[PDB]
Amino acid sequence: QVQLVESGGGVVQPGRSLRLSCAASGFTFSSIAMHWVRQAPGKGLEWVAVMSFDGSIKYYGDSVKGRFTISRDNSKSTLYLQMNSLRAEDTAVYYCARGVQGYYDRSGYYNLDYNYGMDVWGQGTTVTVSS
Amino acid sequence: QSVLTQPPSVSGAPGQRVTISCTGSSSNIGAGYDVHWYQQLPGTAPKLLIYGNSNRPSGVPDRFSGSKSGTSASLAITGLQAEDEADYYCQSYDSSLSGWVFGGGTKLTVL
Amino acid sequence: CPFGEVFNATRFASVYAWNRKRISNCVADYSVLYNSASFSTFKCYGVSPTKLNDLCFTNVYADSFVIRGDEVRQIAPGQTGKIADYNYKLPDDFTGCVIAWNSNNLDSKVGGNYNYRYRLFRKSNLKPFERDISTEFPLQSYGFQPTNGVGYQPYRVVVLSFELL
Ligand SMILES: *[C@@H]1O[C@H](CO)[C@@H](O)[C@H](O)[C@H]1NC(C)=O
Repeated sequence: QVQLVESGGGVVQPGRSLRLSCAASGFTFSSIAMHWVRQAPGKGLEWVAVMSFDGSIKYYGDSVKGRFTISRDNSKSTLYLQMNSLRAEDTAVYYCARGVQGYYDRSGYYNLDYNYGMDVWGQGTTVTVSS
Repeated sequence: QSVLTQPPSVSGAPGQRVTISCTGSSSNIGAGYDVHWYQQLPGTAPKLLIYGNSNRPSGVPDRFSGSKSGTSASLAITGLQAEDEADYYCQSYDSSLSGWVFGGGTKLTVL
Repeated sequence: CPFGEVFNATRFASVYAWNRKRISNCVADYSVLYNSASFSTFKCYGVSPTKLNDLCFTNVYADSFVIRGDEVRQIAPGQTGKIADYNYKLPDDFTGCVIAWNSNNLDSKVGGNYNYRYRLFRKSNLKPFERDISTEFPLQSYGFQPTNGVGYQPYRVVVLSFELL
């Protein structure tokens, strides 16, 4: 029954904004981290944004460092990627990917798991930006 | 463009053993993080194929195996069928940029 | 008191029939096991060490076995494979501490002894914490030559598990 539902993509004037969503049902959403990854059409995949188990630890990729912001909603079990000031390269198709349930720690310091991939992938949304 | 440099297009005759090489840096693979492997059919979203450099989830056959020694990893298809024409991406985690890096993606098709 | 033995035992049973050991009404040290550099993975999932001294845990479990090297990435929660699917599967809301250390000079003979076993063929994949010692040929050995890869070398991994009254 596990599946990710995505919605929020379409055509966007470059400079006014858009906010992506990613639903999740069939597992526990408030235990597993979540990743955002994208693909310009034809080229290779790329990593965009992560949010931790609760929302305390965030990391970002080099090309979305600053114009992209991730935030998840555990009340209705939904992940959101907020993007503003789109560019000519960011025309891409966007996947939210289930991370790992690892919230491992030795000597107290809770930290994300950096050895596991991205297990189950949704069909994702596409965005199209052009002046 | 990417961080991991894998060959852009490899292919072979059916019934053979094709290895999709994927070499990396001294900051991500040589650090110790594990190269995973993905399978992207044309027009679909990629699914996990091999994690932890050698494991395999339930659903993939025992044909796709892996390896990692030093700063190099490689998938290995054995006895490929016609239903494997997808794209294959090697994913690791970088410690310098603190981010998960991908590969260029290798176009595999039957012959 | 309780688990000075299970981390320094001389013979770990295989993953196809692991040996859970419960401990009750003893003192809980929980400090000789951490701050030791000989452990490779020290993933703890529910509760954290250095705050693990609330002795309300009754019947603390300790499952111990031996898996090959890069299959200790199957003893996380979730993580389907052929070790968390047919041999030994952790629950999804797991609050424990999976500990794995290397075995250079202990399990790998120069001949590469075939004493260890892991199950390959099984219908109806396991529920959490399910042993199946049955043999009707589903098992297969490893082979542990000391010039194997670092990923093909046995990791004597032991899992702690807690519960309450
Ligand atoms: C178990 O082995 C470790 C390995 O260094 C050692 O430090 C510890 O004292 C041993 N436990 C005993 C002897 O009870």
